[PDB]
Amino acid sequence: RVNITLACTECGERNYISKKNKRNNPDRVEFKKYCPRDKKSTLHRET
Amino acid sequence: SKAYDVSEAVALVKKTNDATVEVAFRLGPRKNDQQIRGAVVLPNGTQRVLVFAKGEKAKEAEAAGADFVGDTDYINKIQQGWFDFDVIVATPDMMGEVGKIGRVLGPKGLMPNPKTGTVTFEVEKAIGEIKAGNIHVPIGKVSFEDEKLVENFTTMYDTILKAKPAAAKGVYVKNVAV
Amino acid sequence: KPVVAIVGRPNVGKSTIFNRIAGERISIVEDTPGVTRDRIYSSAEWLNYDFNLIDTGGPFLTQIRQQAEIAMDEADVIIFMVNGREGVTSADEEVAKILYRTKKPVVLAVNKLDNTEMRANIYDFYSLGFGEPYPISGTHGLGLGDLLDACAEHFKVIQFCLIGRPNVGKSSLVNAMLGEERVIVSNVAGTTRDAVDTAFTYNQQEFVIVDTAGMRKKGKVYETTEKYSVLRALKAIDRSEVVGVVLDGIIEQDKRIAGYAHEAGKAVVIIVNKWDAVDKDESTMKEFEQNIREHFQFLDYAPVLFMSALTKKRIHTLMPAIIKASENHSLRVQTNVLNDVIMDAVAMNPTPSRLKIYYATQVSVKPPSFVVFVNDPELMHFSYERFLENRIRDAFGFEGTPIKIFARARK
RNA sequence: CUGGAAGGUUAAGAGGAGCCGAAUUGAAGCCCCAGUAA
RNA sequence: UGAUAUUGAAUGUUGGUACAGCUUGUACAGGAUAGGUAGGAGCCUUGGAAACCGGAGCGCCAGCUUCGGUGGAGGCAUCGGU
RNA sequence: GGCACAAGGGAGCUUGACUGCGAGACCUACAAGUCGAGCAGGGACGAAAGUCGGGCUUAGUGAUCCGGUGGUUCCGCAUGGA
Ligand SMILES: Nc1nc2c(ncn2[C@@H]2O[C@H](COP(=O)(O)OP(=O)(O)NP(=O)(O)O)[C@@H](O)[C@H]2O)c(=O)[nH]1
Ligand SMILES: Nc1nc2c(ncn2[C@@H]2O[C@H](COP(=O)(O)OP(=O)(O)NP(=O)(O)O)[C@@H](O)[C@H]2O)c(=O)[nH]1
Repeated sequence: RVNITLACTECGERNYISKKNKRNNPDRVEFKKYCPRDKKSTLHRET
Repeated sequence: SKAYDVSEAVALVKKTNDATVEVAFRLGPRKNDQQIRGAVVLPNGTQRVLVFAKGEKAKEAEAAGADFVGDTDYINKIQQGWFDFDVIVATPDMMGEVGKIGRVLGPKGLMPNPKTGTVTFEVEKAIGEIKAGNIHVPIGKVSFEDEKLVENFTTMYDTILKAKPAAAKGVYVKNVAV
Repeated sequence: KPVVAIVGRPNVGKSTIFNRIAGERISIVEDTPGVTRDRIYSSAEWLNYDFNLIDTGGPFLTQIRQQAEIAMDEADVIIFMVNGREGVTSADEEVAKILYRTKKPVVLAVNKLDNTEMRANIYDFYSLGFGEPYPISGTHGLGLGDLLDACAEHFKVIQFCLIGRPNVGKSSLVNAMLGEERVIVSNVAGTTRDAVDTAFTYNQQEFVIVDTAGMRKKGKVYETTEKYSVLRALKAIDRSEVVGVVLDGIIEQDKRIAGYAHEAGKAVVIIVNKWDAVDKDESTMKEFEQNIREHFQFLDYAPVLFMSALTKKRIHTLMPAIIKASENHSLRVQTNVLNDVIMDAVAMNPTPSRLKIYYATQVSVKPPSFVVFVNDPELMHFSYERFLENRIRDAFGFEGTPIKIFARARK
């Protein structure tokens, strides 16, 4: 398992930091939650 | 061998011909931080300026003198064709979108960039004023009189010097070639 | 595996990016002159993809630039960094000239944009005629996702170190070993800046050699955090188990340099260089052999080796010497046999108010280490501890490696 | 330890064809010379 | 243990600076196959301007840059865009 | 310490596994340190109200003087900027 940071798409900054397994999920996942700066929930992707 | 004067060279570039009198000026990269590149409206002074106005700014762009504005996107008409004419300016909203299209403006010298005062909200005032460390500047014609190029070179030199670059230390002047 | 390389001009966040990709070995300062001076390797991870990374540099400038060209060709894709705050400079096109004739894929990057408002001003960067620029930031992890994908699109054991003081020939030593031009050699002191990795195979056995650019006196290090490079040497020592020491054919700092290695519980080997420089005739080696023995006595297990980099003599013997030190540093013994001899030592020296010996056993095998079960932990004498040390180092080899000894109480 | 290059090896390889390895290059070390015995 | 002032005079050996003058960048075009700044406001002329034959630098070892008398008021044609 | 009403399974995507914020237990030496009331902003199969997680405490050494890099409607020593 490794540590991962999530990046905002609309606003464009790191908001959430977490962990995932390389083998089970070898690809980049689309997580959807709140971006506080935008005052509105936006899609997130990891870098 | 002799460095002529400004009052002699304007009357003499009459005799170096309807041609255009232009000025080279060697600047004094190390100093790229305080480089000297720019544009200013001219005193003693045909272009075809096409604009990329967005929203309400097209409504004041069609009365100032511009030839073609657009249907809010004609870069697809720019793709596979597009004999560009004179000057491309834009507005600070669609500049990023036009820019993400590629170097159809890179090696052609018309890419909108707000360092030059050409990408702004005042498109009506922008149409009306445009119509190795070196700057080129067209100050005028052969057929202008002797008192026109003196103010033209004076205005351009005061613009250069008004802009006394930071790191002013060391000589700023190297050469004027009229 | 795929190889990636980054090139550019002084002050473009390259070493910085490379570190942000993985690790912090790359040295980072703020000034024009201080840049990574040579190639360095590493490993990366981006999805199933797992390519590496080659870092380059911007007095002597021809060599490093040439080294960069070496990287240029043997690479798979090209990373071309450039600054965003100050637009386009002369050096940008200067390097662009060779990039144009470089029949390799190119991915451009723009740094120094760490805020949304600064994300603009990319249209100007359309001169190269290359593809789409993708902004990145060093202080923050911005815009890296687009860059990596841009790269992934075209994308399809022991270790020993050598140390010394600056201006001795340590860089010349290595390159010659591989027989390959790998690191820069100059006649000025402290030419190398930071540690460089080098992996190679010898006799069906792979090895990893490392440089540490030499070290000056500890009061002599007053520079723009050039200790920041000195620490990299320290980390390198921790990374590998075997250290070779290189002296030129004696100064007390060389003893001080050997100070860190001995306490580190890492095998250490003595090497000399430039033997051609001095007189070389009958029985010459003895003078140095006892001088180093007389000077260096807190270490004894270190074998003495002789080589001269320039004429390349006896260099073959160096490698094997390293292998022998290895298992010695990783060796356990049967506890029965060890305790079998502990008494003989005490029989011959029945003068330890008196200490008593009951048991001793090997615990730490990573570095030869053991523990003795005695009656009074205070009653001992360091000379007696030095006595039991030699006896054991004479019963078996344990040569070329240090030994740590512990004395627990009866409990 | 000392020269003088001859006798080849070139050494892990650097390279690789067919199928793990062709050819082809490749320092030392082996006197392959004795003097030397420290 | 290296710099610098005492420390001065002439030889040659060179250097480094600047100042002129001359010459240099062959490339995937364009009579070949050349670095950052205008599409002309042609030259008649001249080791050949067609062919024509020296000279380096050379060569990108291709094929050029001009010093350039035969043909020569003929010639490429400012002129266009592998 | 659970008896399925907390170890099956379409959708509900999905680590609100969040941004604001707070009454009591502690140890009650306190600092500190910990664990769980109560609420605007849509942010959910959601429809009746259920959401700050992997259902015993067991961690990423101390998360810090760890800032040197960065947004500043805050100051700026006579007035502008730095
Ligand atoms: N403001 C800002 N500064 C940055 C950013 N990235 C790097 N820097 C600064 O730029 C400095 C130069 O980077 P560094 O990696 O040291 O460059 P280098 O080692 O000389 N290699 P190279 O010059 O080729 O990039 C860094 O020390 C850092 O202070 C960034 O995104 N923003
Ligand atoms: N005569 C002789 N010179 C040598 C020998 N080995 C190296 N040299 C020379 O001594 C100098 C030292 O070069 P270098 O390898 O950079 O030594 P270093 O500075 O200690 N290594 P680093 O650059 O990493 O600090 C070079 O001029 C090199 O040619 C040798 O065995 N004999």
